[PDB]
This record gives sequence, C-alpha cells and structure tokens, in this order.
Amino acid sequence: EDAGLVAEAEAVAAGWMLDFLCLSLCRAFRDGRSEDFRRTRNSAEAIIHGLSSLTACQLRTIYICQFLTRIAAGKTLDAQFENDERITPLESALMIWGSIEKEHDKLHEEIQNLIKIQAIAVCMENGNFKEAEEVFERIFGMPFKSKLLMIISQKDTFHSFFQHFSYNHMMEKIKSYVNYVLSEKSSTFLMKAAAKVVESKR
Amino acid sequence: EDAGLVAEAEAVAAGWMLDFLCLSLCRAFRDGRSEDFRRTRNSAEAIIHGLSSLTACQLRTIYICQFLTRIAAGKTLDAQFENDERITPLESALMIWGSIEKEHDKLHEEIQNLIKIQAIAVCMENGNFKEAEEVFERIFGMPFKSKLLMIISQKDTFHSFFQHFSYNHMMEKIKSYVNYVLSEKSSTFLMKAAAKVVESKR
Ligand SMILES: NS(=O)(=O)c1ccccc1OC(F)F
Ligand SMILES: NS(=O)(=O)c1ccccc1OC(F)F
Repeated sequence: EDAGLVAEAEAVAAGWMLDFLCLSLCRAFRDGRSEDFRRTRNSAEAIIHGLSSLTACQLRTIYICQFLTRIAAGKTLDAQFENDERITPLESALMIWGSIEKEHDKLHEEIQNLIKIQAIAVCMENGNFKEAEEVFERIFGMPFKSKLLMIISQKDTFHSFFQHFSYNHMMEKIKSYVNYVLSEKSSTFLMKAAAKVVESKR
Repeated sequence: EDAGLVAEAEAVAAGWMLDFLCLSLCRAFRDGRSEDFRRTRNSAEAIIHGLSSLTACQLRTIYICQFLTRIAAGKTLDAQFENDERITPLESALMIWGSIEKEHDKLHEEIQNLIKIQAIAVCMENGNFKEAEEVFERIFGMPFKSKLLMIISQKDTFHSFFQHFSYNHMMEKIKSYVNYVLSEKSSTFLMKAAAKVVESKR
C-alpha cells in the first residue's frame, strides 16, 4: 500500500471539496440562505484546515470565502473576533478585498467604497457611534472626509449619502461579483459530477 | 436555475464526501496518524452537520466514525464529554458498538469484551481507581466479576488478566475490523476518482 499515492489522492480530493464548498458558499450567499451559508462555511473551514499547502488558484478560493464570511457578519456584534482582530468584520473584509489577486475593475472600486461607508453605517445603525468614529478614523486617516465625520457626529444615520452607499447596494454589488465566481467554478469536478448523477436519475 | 436540482447535487456530493472522509479516518486510525485523524474527524463532523437525512448505509458510516473517535480518546481525560455524557469515552464506544447494524461475529464479541476491560484499566493507569469502580459498576451491574472488583480494589494494574485484555489487543482487534471497512469503502466515488488522477499523472 503506497501511503504516498494515498496521501496524494487525499490532497486531490481535498482540492475538489474546497472548490465544491466555495460554489456552495457563493450560492447560499447569493440566495440568502444564512444557515446553509453557516454550515457550508464550517465544512469549507474544516477542509481548508486539513490542507497545509495551497496553489495560487486555491488561495484565491479561500480568500473569497473569507471575504464572504466577514461580509455576512457585518451587522453582527462579534466580540472575540474583535478581541483578536480588534476591527469590525467589514473592515476585515476590506483588507481581504484589497489583498486578493483580482482585477481592480470598476466593480472592485464600487464594492470597496461601499464596504467602507457601510463599516461606519452599521455601527451607527446599532447605536455605537463611538465605534463609528473609531472605524472612520481607522479607514480615513477627499472633501467627503469632513462630511462623513459631520454625519457621524450628528447621528445622521439616514443621510442621503448613506442611501446611495447603502447595505443593499453593497450586497447587490458583492452579489453580482459572486455571480462571476459562481460562473467560473460551476464547472468544477465535484459539482459537475454530482449534477450528472441527478440529471441521469430523472 | 433549478434550486431543487442544485440542492440534490449538493446532497449527492455530501454523501461522496462522507464516504471519502470515513475511508481517510479509518486509514489514519490504522496508521496511527493522530493529527490526521483529528483533522479528518473535524472535516467529517462538519460535513455530517450539513446533512439532515441519512440512509441506512450512511448511518452505519457515521456511527463507525463516532466509534473510532471515542476509542481514540480512550486514555484522554475529557471533562466536557463527561460533563454531558457522564461516562468514559470507551463506555460510549461500547454503546455505539452494541448499537451499530453489524454482524455480532466473534470479533464483535472480542472487541466488546476488550473495550469493557480496558474501560476500567485506562482509569487505573491514570490513577483514578474510584472511577474504575464507577466504570466497573456501570458495565457489570460471570465468576470474573468478583476477580475484577478484587483487581480494582487492590490497584493491581498489571494483573495477568489485563495483559490478555490489553490496550494493544483492543487496538489490534479494532484495527483488523477497520481493515474490513477500509476494503469495503476503498471503491467509493471520491477516492476511486482521486486515485485515478494520481495514477494518470506519473
Ligand atoms: N480561513 S478559511 O479559509 O479556513 C475559511 C473558509 C471559508 C469560510 C471561512 C473561513 O475562515 C473563517 F475564519 F472565516
Ligand atoms: N457524530 S458525527 O457523525 O458528526 C462524527 C463523525 C466523525 C467523527 C466524529 C463525529 O462526532 C463526534 F462527536 F464524535
């Protein structure tokens, strides 16, 4: 029994499971299925934990999943995450977004700006305006910097600016980017083989 | 986009991942690769969490993985497990062993008896003789019952009885049972496809 050939087979299958789970995470994010997103992310996170070396293509996959994970927790009051990260989930997503090997196209910029604004807005929505300032000072260390600080200082959560740079607009733009990832990975081994089984059944 | 066909495909692929991960768990258990066993069990446990309905064949797979999991933690001093279970890991394994849909062949009996004896022995080995009695009273509520209670009372950890019903003998018997499971699942979709990729490479 060649343990090296078996270990190699287990790594091939791990790469197959990673792509399958990224597709599933993207679809659950797109469809708004929170519990399926949560359970799929737990599966992907455990599979990724098994992998010790990743290719350029696999690193992109895990960072997209990390990005979608933080975005989903944008309005959540996570303490431990902030205990270690010390930053808001959206701020973390911004870091990943600006670190992924992706074309900095117009959508990239649009998504980036939305996340930035929403990082502050979400805090205002939950009533933590001090954090909103802390998030503002961390992101914006541009004649809109004095407007944004004025909005935060006046607890103007429903300013027209926040209606143009809204949570729904952030989500729609991220969801359209997800659709390109979904179209790219739709043809991966595990999902392609699985759909052929269901198509051959009925 | 038929969400029902996609959900069905995701369940087919989940069943494929479950069998693949059971094979990997069995091989890591057989080879004595603790960290790979730990990481594979975390992967299988997350995949299983995603599944809400299991077939007779899938229930057998998850119970075999549960069995191997408790056995691996036989000598571990788990508190929370005992906090909820209130029993030793080996005792838990015994329950699963006697509940799995499997032929009660000679090996079954041999494995069962070994686990029983070792459940007490492991406690004696760690110095908890009170628990050994608690484990003894829980399992044995047979002229060897007065011998076993005498062995525990006298802290006779190295009695000839424990050398016939030893940890290594329990492991060897469980490992030979694992080899039948391994031979049965060796032909599952994910592993069979993965090995064909590595064979076609070199
Ligand atoms: N970091 S990772 O690649 O294990 C991963 C993958 C999918 C979802 C979450 C996630 O990490 C988690 F911390 F966000
Ligand atoms: N119960 S389960 O089917 O999710 C499972 C599968 C493999 C290993 C452990 C495990 O449970 C764990 F509690 F032991």
